[PDB]
Amino acid sequence: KLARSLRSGPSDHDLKPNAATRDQLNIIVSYPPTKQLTYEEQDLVWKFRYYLTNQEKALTKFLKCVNWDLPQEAKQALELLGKWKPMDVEDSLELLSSHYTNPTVRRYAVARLRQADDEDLLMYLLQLVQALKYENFDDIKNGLIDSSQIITSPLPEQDLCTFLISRACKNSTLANYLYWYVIVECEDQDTQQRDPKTHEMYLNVMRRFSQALLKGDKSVRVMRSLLAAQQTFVDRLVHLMKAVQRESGNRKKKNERLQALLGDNEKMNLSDVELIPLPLEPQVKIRGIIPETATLAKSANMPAQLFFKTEDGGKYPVLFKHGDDLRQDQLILQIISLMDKLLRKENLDLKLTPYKVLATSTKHGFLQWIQGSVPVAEVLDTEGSIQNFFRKYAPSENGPNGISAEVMDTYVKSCAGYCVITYILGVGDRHLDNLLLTKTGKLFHIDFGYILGRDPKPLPPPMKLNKEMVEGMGGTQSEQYQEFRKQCYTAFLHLRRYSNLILNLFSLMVDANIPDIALEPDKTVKKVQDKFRLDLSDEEAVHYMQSLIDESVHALF
Ligand SMILES: C[C@H](CN1CCOCC1)Oc1ccc2c(c1)Cc1cccc(-c3cc(=O)cc(N4CCOCC4)o3)c1S2
Repeated sequence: KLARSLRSGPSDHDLKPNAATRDQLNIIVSYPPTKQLTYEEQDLVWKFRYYLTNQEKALTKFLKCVNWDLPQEAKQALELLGKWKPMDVEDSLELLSSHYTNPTVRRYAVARLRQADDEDLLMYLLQLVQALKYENFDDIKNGLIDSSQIITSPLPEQDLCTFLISRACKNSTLANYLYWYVIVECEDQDTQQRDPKTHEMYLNVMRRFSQALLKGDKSVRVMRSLLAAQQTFVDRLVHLMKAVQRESGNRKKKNERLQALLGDNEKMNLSDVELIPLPLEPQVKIRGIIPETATLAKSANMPAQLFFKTEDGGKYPVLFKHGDDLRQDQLILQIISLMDKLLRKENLDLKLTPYKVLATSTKHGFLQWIQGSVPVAEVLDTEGSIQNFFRKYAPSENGPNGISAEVMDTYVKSCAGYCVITYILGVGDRHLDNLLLTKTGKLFHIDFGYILGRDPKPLPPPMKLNKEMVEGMGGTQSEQYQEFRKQCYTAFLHLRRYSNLILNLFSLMVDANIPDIALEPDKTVKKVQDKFRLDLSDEEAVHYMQSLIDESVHALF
């Protein structure tokens, strides 16, 4: 009941803990970021605050122990904040969560992020746009309406908002994602209905972003008109989808309405435009859609498969979905993209396919089409087995089961990567139509409708493996199966080392209207944390991951 600062003031700047207390502190400081500290642990961290200033990891624990309402305590806390060994860029993300409200703490977080490369920011931007919900809305407003018409209707100590707009003005890729991430937050009907002040803050972000662009030099002013061109392109694509959906008849009559409307550029302006960034991948500039190859994909939703002509004379296939919230897929593909990058940083390239996903609204968006990919179901239906498929398309005399050594190496690696990633992310509703293969050996998952332990069945296997994948490698007695097990436990150990970053990213998503998070927001981070088995040592994690694989594979046969 007596304030921590009253039970220990600045007089004991010289406290050093004994051997036992150091071991207790090292355990508290190593906790996952959203594990609740007991009052006793918070007292212990407060007590040895001056000692803990030498541990950058300890600062996030320390700031959660402060009574920010007690002026003298906040004063002492902010003095220590200044003295603290500066935390890592990755680790600052935690201070932009809902659990920190102190403006000096939130400004210190942004000052740490400022040290990051644009490559890193892009990897965290989906979550930094969520983090705006925890900023000071009044300060956002003081920086200075249909959100989709802001960018198209030009008039004739940083906080998070100021920082994101400043970095976006210098980097066209960052600008592109910032634009589309904020548009989707503005179009969110639940935010509009349940949280009008939050909707208003996101409108204010977009109006500030527009004004910063209109104030910039020639290059920066052109960025605005390129965002405007993408916005009006997507608006036309949506108009076109509504027309094709409003057509009575069958896939063939619908496909002719699609090709006809794409074919009329004076009407729709979709087949022949000045180079615009592809919203899905803005590094790729597009000349327009090829009308005569456009068709509806064979599914219930009937997304348009569209081929974009690129500035370098390539074709970039996408799906455009209308009447579908892509945000859950967008988050999972962004996290797989991050996991893939962390594995490559540690020199493990597991030949993953983090294909691009962008919501252009809560109701429509793009997915990258991986050209030459086929569902495993189709590989089975046509060639009987994965090994038959690989023998037909990548044969090798002196190679495993007569298959190219490079293709089998790619297959083993990608099977391992996806078995560990789909296990960590608790991906459900796995079957041979949402498992895809390429002729280069790449296996990958699509359609992330069930995540974080959800499944159509109540007790799904924790490891998402099937008989056909293992027979693909040449069964349980092959060198390839051994190499698969080794790559699984290696990948698991590497991702555990980034558990602080991955759990902080999910922490920043608990207020996003992503269905499988919205179900149980307060339980979301813990469901990811448990999969890392952070109660186990590295050696025990290896044995645990081998049990999971052995038990899953034993049951399959
Ligand atoms: C059997 C065909 C043969 N091809 C067709 C195209 O011309 C060349 C011959 O091949 C496929 C390949 C993949 C898929 C389908 C069919 C069905 C399908 C139908 C509707 C939607 C999806 C779907 C949903 C999704 O969420 C993410 C993704 N992909 C992302 C990764 O790249 C592949 C597509 O696809 C998919 S998945």
